[PDB]
Amino acid sequence: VYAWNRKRISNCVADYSVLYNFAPFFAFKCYGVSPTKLNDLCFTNVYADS
Amino acid sequence: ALGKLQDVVNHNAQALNTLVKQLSSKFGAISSVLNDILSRLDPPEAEVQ
Amino acid sequence: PTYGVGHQPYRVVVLSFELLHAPATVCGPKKSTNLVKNKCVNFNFNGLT
Repeated sequence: VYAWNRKRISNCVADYSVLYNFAPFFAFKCYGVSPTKLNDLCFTNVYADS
Repeated sequence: ALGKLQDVVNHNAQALNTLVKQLSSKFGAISSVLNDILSRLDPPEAEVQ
Repeated sequence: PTYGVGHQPYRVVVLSFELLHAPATVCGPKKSTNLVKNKCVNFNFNGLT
């Protein structure tokens, strides 16, 4: 957590449906966007912090 | 000389402009565009926005 | 592993985005349609409806 890994995601088409299809994720909480609307939107500045 | 009549015209257009300007105000919401709010959120929180 | 819930290790991944304030490079699986001119249409350009 002190040295959390940041990966930039850019120049790809993302299928979020597979995230739902296989998911042991006990917590899946979104703040600024709907989970089901992610397939219909375009984004930039995508970062994954692990 | 004709300042009074122009003033009336000046007030009316400005009022419409202010009302038009008010469409660009978030008003404490995530976005000022309704289409973005619909395209981005589920109805329980989109209703709030 | 012997501890109960609340102390077990949890992997957290935070996905961070920005909304419409820049040109977009990551998009959904939706297919692009052809362009039509001089007609009233409901368009979707990069998530802007």
